[PDB]
Amino acid sequence: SEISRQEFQRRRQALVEQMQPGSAALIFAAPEVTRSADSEYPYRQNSDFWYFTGFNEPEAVLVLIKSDDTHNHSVLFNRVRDLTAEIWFGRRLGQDAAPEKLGVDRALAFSEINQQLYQLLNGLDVVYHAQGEYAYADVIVNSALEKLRKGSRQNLTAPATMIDWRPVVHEMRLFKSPEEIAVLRRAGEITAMAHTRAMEKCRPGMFEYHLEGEIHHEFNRHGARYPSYNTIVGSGENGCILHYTENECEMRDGDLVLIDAGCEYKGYAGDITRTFPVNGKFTQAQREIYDIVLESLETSLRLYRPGTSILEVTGEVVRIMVSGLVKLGILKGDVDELIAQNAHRPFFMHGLSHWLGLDVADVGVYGQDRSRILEPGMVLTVEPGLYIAPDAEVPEQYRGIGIRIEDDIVITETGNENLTASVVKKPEEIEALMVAARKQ
Amino acid sequence: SEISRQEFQRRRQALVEQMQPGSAALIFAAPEVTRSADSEYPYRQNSDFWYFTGFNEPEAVLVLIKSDDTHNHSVLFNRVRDLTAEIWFGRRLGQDAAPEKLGVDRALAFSEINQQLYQLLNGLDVVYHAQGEYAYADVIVNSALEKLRKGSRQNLTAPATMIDWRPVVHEMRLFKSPEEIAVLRRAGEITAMAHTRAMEKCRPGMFEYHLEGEIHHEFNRHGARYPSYNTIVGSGENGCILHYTENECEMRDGDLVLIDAGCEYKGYAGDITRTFPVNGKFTQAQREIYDIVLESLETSLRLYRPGTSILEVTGEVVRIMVSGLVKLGILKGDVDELIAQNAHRPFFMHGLSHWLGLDVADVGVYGQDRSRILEPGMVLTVEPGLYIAPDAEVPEQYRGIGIRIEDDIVITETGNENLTASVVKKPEEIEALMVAARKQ
Amino acid sequence: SEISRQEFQRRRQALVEQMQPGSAALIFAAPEVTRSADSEYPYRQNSDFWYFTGFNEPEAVLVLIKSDDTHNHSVLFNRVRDLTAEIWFGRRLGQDAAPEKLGVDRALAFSEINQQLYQLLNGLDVVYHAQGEYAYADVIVNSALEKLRKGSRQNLTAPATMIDWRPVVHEMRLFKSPEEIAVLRRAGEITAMAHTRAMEKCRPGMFEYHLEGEIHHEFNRHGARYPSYNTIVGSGENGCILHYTENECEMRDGDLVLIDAGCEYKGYAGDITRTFPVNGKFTQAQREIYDIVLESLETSLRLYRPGTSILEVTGEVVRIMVSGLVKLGILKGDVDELIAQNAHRPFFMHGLSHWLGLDVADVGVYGQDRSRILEPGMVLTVEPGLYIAPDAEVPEQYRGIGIRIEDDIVITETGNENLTASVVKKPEEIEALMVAARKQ
Amino acid sequence: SEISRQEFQRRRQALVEQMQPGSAALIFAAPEVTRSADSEYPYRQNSDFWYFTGFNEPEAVLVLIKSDDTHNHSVLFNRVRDLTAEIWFGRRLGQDAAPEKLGVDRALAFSEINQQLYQLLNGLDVVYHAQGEYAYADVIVNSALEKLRKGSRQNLTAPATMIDWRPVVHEMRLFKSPEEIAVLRRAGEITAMAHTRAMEKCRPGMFEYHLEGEIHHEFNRHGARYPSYNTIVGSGENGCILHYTENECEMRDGDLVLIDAGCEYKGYAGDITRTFPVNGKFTQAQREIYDIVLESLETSLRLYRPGTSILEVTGEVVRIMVSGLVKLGILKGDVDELIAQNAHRPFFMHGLSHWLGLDVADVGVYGQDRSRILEPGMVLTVEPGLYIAPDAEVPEQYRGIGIRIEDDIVITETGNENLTASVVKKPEEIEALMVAARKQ
Ligand SMILES: [Cl-]
Ligand SMILES: [Cl-]
Ligand SMILES: [Cl-]
Ligand SMILES: [Cl-]
Ligand SMILES: [Mn+2]
Ligand SMILES: [Mn+2]
Ligand SMILES: [Mn+2]
Ligand SMILES: [Mn+2]
Ligand SMILES: [Mn+2]
Ligand SMILES: [Mn+2]
Ligand SMILES: [Mn+2]
Ligand SMILES: [Mn+2]
Repeated sequence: SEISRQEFQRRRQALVEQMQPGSAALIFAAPEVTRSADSEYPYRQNSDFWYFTGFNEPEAVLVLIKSDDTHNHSVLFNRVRDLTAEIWFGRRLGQDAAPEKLGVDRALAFSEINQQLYQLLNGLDVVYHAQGEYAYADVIVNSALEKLRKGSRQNLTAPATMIDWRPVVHEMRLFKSPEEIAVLRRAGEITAMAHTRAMEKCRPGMFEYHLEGEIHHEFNRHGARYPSYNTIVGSGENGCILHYTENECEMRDGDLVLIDAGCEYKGYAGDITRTFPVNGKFTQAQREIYDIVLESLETSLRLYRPGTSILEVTGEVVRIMVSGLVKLGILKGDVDELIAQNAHRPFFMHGLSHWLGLDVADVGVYGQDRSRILEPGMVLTVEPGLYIAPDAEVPEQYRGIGIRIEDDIVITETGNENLTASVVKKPEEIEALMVAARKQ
Repeated sequence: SEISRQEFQRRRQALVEQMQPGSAALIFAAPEVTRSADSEYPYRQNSDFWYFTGFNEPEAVLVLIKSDDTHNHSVLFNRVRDLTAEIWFGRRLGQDAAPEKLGVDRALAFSEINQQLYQLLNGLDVVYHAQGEYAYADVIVNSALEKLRKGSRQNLTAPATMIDWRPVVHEMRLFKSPEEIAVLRRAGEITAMAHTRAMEKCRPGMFEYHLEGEIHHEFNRHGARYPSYNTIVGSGENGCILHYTENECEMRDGDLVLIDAGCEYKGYAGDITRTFPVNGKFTQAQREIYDIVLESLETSLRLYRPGTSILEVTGEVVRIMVSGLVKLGILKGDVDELIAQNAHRPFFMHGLSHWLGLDVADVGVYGQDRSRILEPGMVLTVEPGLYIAPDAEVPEQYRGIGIRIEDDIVITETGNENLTASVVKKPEEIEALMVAARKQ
Repeated sequence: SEISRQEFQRRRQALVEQMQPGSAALIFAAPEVTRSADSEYPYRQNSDFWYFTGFNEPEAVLVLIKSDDTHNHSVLFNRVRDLTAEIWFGRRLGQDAAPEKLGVDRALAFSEINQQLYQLLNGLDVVYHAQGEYAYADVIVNSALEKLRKGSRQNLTAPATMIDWRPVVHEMRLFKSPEEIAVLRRAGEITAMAHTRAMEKCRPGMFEYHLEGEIHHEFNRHGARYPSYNTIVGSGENGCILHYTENECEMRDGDLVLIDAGCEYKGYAGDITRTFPVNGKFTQAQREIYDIVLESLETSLRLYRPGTSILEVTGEVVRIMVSGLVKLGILKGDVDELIAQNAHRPFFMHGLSHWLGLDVADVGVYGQDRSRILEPGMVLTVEPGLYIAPDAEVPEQYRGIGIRIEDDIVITETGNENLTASVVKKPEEIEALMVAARKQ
Repeated sequence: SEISRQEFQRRRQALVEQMQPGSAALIFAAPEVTRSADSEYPYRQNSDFWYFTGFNEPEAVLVLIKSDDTHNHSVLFNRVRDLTAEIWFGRRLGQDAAPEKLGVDRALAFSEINQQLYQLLNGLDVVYHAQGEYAYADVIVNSALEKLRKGSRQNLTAPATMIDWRPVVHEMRLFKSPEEIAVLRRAGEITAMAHTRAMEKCRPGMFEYHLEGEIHHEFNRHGARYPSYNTIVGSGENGCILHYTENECEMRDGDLVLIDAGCEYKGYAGDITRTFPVNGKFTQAQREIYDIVLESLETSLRLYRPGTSILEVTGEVVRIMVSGLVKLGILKGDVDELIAQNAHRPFFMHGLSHWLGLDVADVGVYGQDRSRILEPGMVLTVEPGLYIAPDAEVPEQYRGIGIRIEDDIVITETGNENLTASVVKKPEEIEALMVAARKQ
């Protein structure tokens, strides 16, 4: 599953539909990024630029011109064909091939952007520009507008109105097409296979980074070359650090390991967390905490649907957590009073859910306290956790346990679809999986 | 093998030895780098900062103060301990533990750098600063000097002399310690194992990126989490693109595949290229080009020693290449005249060798045309190649063949040591390896 | 005559009337400007900021908030009262006194602008900001918007729309109130007195700068402390340089002197040019050129009225000039053909008229080729000139003559009012004035 | 008196003498400065650039190249001749005429600076650059060094050492040549004539700015077109504000007026303060304060000589002030104890002396607490004052009196020469001068 040229075109048209007549929208590619000295990190296109193009080159700018309510057209600035640069560094789309390949009306050399952009903006009323997104983009836009402002003797005029297109575009991204959902479904499947693999490979004495290796290899084999975020493999006390990415420790017999890892497939993020015993068997204490987190996730999966909210479902999770922690003696007091005091917060200190898409922590308005009413097409994670610090004032057997369990879902007309349920999470199923692997 | 605290300390002392009395050297950590939106790329420390610290955090600055010819001391600015930031994002060394851990005299919070740096520079004659390396560093240094310049009424004075320490430090890095050579030897071994694996796994129908996956997994399993540069897997015509990193094509029965890949192990780069038949058997045409590149490499490995140069060895390679290309009818004319015309350049268009170390294309002065006389302790690659474009005006059977073969060596008292000879390169040995793998 | 608090308030209200509901307009003061080292030039307030405040301090920002269509209010950020800074550098208005003094609703310390501005913009739909006017202003505005964009978890939201208020405000400035016209009338009178003085003082052997001295002294004595632009005193060949401000030469018996000088009175510019003989008597050649320029000015003054344009009146001037130059043998050919060839341009190379107000070359849209139809309330200069270079291919007696004659006018319902006719320009009147002065 | 080409050349050579072999010094002109919109302030050349050139254009850079200990040469970058730009804006020196006019070896177009500067710096060991003086200069220098650093394949090398030339040049400026002293002597005479004029013109009912007008006119008539700093005319309570420049008040019968004003003559500053009765007669209270300030100045003028210091002479002044204030009941207690408590500071809160030269507050190292030992050739002001605030807790008759009296001196072998004693300061002489003027 992928996103095709015609869909990128529909998206451009949908933006144009929302634009004022006599306007242009400017969407800039990501800069290349230094890793060390003359070596660069593998290129990652800006998500918004990608959303409108599927074009994976730097030094590119998409310009959507809405001349009036019936007439509009698109211009791409992109790197020129150049035999020598291409022999050295890779093929470039160039100007001749871009209109057919991408479905844009015209293509111009990026080297000419300062000579040409002001001409495209001249006489327009509105420019849509994500001011502050990139310095290099701001320089180009500001220079063009300055030429126009100062060019009255050449009969030039600048658009006086600049609108940030990010709110409009991010609202677009928040609601996935069926094609996007298909891509995300595949990202979920790939990511789940990687997590299953990690559980089947994990043995005491392996390093945390070994599981990262297994996961990344599995992503790659299905054509997801890169993770969507830096893989977290937190064993023992490291599981209590939320974005632990050092992954440097030897995994101990008797500890849990928390793996938060997700692929990037055709630009879209998977995002799964599973926590499991390094030795394949939960201790009683580990199981007692695990059961609370799992009940939290299972209840959330039953509840998530159009018409509820992240805030509302979070309330149910908080009650499950406080109730369970009281039962174990980690919290003490009346459940309702403890809920009113947000007494869970030392142990569950992050959000239950974030949007998911071209970014793992995806764009889109949540509403105050994530109260926005859910609707079909929204894609989000569900990631309850409990983290009991090594020095927590709690019964000793619970100290140093960090557990999170995370699935990716899409809101549907009738509830939700779980994209990541193909990797097990019931503790008996985790144990069975690991027992079977450990016998081989 | 690794680099220890005491070696980082020796390096600091060696720099101090070269500094003027009444001076301070300022060495800044790399900034964190955005991948997309709120996600960052895995952190890569600045090589020079790493060279003097082995410290893998951002927002850190090493200050070496040489008060006079006998008295000197070190101050580290680094991120403070903070419970909440650490629960979220990972452990921090902090100020209390840094002096013992890193072997620095004093540690201060990075948040206080603007309040403290000018006080350390006050009254000194010279500041050593890599101006232009990082914007954030320049801002900090310029602000401190400005406070001093403008602070005469507070009895403050700025050092009037600013010296770029990069030439001195890069000359240090150019000559490896035995401990560095041991690390590089391990990087070579790890990298060679990965290349052997790629040859043993490669089958027609696999994608180029599948071999990247095998390689990266092998790096990881030996504790080299990241590659030292973006992996190149160029099959068929893609082999004729030097830094081809798309790795997106299905590998065809009958094509060669060129793999240029290297691990990063304790900060140090491996860097190997092997080219081999996708189907395990060189065609006659492929073998004829391969033999010339291999002879070029083998001769270079015999010749590299103290007292010669990259330029001198390159001359021998150019003769081998021109001679071989004349024999095959790719070039036509007198060998000596063709050499004088640099007639090889359409087919071998890059350098034979680069320095290797904390950066894959390592720091250090080459001399004009890479004429610098080689000495023991220098580490460099040897990477002849021939690239015959799909549309080259040559006998048709050679079109679309890209071959490079690359080893990493260290110059010794008696010649050189090859760090990467544990992955095969003789064509009969490549074929034997692949035949054996293909039977399993 | 001056501009009062109530008028500044009317202007603010007129801007608010044009703003969208749910918006704020930000108007920034001019920065102080270095002359040399620690000395600054005399402060000149930004014209737009002045237009809305009459407030002559730096580090000030006017914020007009239009909450909805009935409710609006104003906030001034300005420098705090500070005993020590004031003993040293001068009195400051401060926050307590500003609301009554300026007629703003609230005043806050400029030192708090970053802590407060984002709070004022939070939740608004539109921000009006002159992007690119001042770097320091852009930094403040961009920082506020960034805080809002990134502050969703604190329930903050940025206005997505930024509108340049300069076109609206400049259109306001283009049409003067009766009170503005009274101020400009006084500026014209002061400026005319200065020019009369220069003619009465001028003698061969005086330096060009001596006339500058007389002029500036006259401005000062009427309470116009500063000129509105750098005074031009171009004698002989220097008269052929349009913005000659060196004023360094000894004025020669037999040369003309061209003086272009204007006061700044309560923020408003006078702008007069007179050219006259250094020795009090035009030569025949000087008179012949002078007569053409004077006829050009006199005709323009008869013609300027509502319903014509600068372009239209310029056409009449071009015919007068070409006709006169043909008569003298400076141009050769058919007048209509010469007009069609713009043959006047080597000798009259600048515009006939510019707008006049808070800036000497005042703000406001001219239309293509200055074709905008004139309306009552517009204020403009009328400044024909002829400049015959020392090496021009013309009858020798005309070489090195530079003549311009410039008056300031206001368009009225019935034509125009000349604000600067109280300094003579008829050649016989110039000669009479100078003869009378030279006898004293 | 002026500074000639040969002296500018001697200065360049004196700098070169102090430079390391294999180095270049870069001295940049001041940028033009906006007053409002398209109008600029009158150009003021950077003092250091002026010191080495006497060249009054922007977009100019002096480059002094010291190839080795015997060979050196100079290159000027400056604006090209351009007929059209010159007709519009003024004559330019250009490249052809600059070598002879300025005594530099070569001149190049400023438009070519980026193409040429790196070529001049290539292979040098040291660059002398005033980092942070001007943004535009830093951009040019940083760009050149970056080209060199990155140009090893083009056999380019950057100087690794950057030295701020300001300390060396400012030490040069601190010691005046006889020719500089002659210019400063004339500046003192011009400035004194202006102050005499102000005293002779002052009448109750005139505005403070009227005296500014008289002063500026007098500067101009002697060929000092501009003041060296913004003129201060502080009458009554305004005299208690140190840099009062509003000069907006009507001068009252019975008040003092303090005038601090100085011309700029051939780049050099005069700097005189005189305080006198608006009505020509000191009141008893005014005289009592005046006498203390005058005794302070007269004693300072007797004492200033080689071998003492500003700090030492200040001690004598503090004793005079404390003694006098005790006598009048403004201070109460033991004189020595009051001195130890710095009890004078509420009334005399500024320094007695600053260096004087191309800047009014001239460059040069003062030493801690201005303790540097004075030597012949140093030029400084002597400016005791007493300022009794309107609300001071002192006998009522002294409230609102601000008095300063300031002369400019040059340290000589035998003491000092007073450059400004030609304007009176003894109270009986002030009264006589004013009485005589008031009778006319
Ligand atoms: Cl391009
Ligand atoms: Cl910190
Ligand atoms: Cl403030
Ligand atoms: Cl130029
Ligand atoms: Mn998540
Ligand atoms: Mn996650
Ligand atoms: Mn290599
Ligand atoms: Mn390589
Ligand atoms: Mn004008
Ligand atoms: Mn004018
Ligand atoms: Mn002074
Ligand atoms: Mn003074």
